[PDB]
Amino acid sequence: ASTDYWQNWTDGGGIVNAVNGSGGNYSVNWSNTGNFVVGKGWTTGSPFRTINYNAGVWAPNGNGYLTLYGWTRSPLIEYYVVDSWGTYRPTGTYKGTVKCDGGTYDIYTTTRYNAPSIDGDRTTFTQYWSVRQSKRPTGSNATITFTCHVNAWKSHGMNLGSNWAYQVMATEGYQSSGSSNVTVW
Repeated sequence: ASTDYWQNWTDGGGIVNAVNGSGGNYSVNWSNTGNFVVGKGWTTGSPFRTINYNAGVWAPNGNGYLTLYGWTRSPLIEYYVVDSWGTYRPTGTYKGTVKCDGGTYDIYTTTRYNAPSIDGDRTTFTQYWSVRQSKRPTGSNATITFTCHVNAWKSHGMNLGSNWAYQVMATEGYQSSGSSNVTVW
């Protein structure tokens, strides 16, 4: 499918060279950054979406996530389906596991306090995570069946909000350097 949303947010730290490529392709070269999130996807997320991507380059030199990323409002929730990472595997309060698209994912919840949200300014909000137990190999055509994650999250009392915001296949980094090149459809 054609992506219609370009996400390019940085807290201003370091260098984040994000390139909005043709179609669903984007690339990012980053160095000594604060926190940033770059990715392509859809303006309005859906619990029924099947996301396809191929990360031709996944080269983080530190803390970075290759992840499906999105938000819902009412309530405010930042969610993640992490397929690969750099030096740090994100974790939180363990809820259980789910097998989706050939991989096994741990389900976690965490809370952010006085942190920047989608609306701007800062607030306290919950984060939902599905984190692969081992890094998914990159360079191949991968699929993330979001319904598989949404249903598993629901079984653990992790219900998404009623107002859907953007949904993208992103590269997120935190105080690190690296490069990525991803195509989304």
